[PDB]
Amino acid sequence: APQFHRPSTITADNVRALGTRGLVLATNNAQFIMDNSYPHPHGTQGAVREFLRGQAAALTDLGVTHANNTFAPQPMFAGDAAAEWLRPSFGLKRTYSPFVV
Amino acid sequence: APQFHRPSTITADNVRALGTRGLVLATNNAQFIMDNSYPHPHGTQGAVREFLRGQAAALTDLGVTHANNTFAPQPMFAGDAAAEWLRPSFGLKRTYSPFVV
Amino acid sequence: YATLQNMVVPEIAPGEECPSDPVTDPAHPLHPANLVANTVKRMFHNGRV
Repeated sequence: APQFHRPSTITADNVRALGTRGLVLATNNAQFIMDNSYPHPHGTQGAVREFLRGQAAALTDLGVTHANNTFAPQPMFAGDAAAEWLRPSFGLKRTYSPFVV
Repeated sequence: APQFHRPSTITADNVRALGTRGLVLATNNAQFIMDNSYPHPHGTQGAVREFLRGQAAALTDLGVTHANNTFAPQPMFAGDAAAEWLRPSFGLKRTYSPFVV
Repeated sequence: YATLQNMVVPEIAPGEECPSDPVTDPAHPLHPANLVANTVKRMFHNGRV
């Protein structure tokens, strides 16, 4: 359980335990006054590295809830094929809508 | 079942017996390591010659499953007609919609 | 030639019309359900025709 109003509560497990939708609400409904009695031991800028790693992993969560909605990531570029001595490799310009009915 | 990481495996009958849709994912799930322990007996250029003759023979098998979708192909150009001494040899500008409802 | 005879052709339903739109109809061969890596009807969609 993280609490945003203090520096030394946020860890890597505390960001990823809440998803993308819930992190919209709890950060928009947090405390204005920042406490400073016991800061983050790696400095107050060290936890900036600690939170935001959980965001790009939080759409890998939303990638799984939409794995039944989006498509498998095809290689966007060439050079990525198991056989290159008889057939070439394309790469899909992913202009398409990842969308499964 | 041909193995696409070995040149001495692919024959014409291994590609033709595999379907056209099954030929797509079989070439994409091969091995990145190219084996050189048993090359093709007609050389590495000859293994390219053997593989692609089975794909064009599979287009004829694809035309059988879509024979209830298109029509009989009319002769395209001049000089080919049964009775030529009273009527000429016609030929279609094939811009229509070959489609069977 | 190895990627001209390389495409995804779905079988038409019995009693259905021809697919005309790649965006909506999933039986269309240029639909995003059919756009596989390393193929030409997806290269019909990478270069949009």
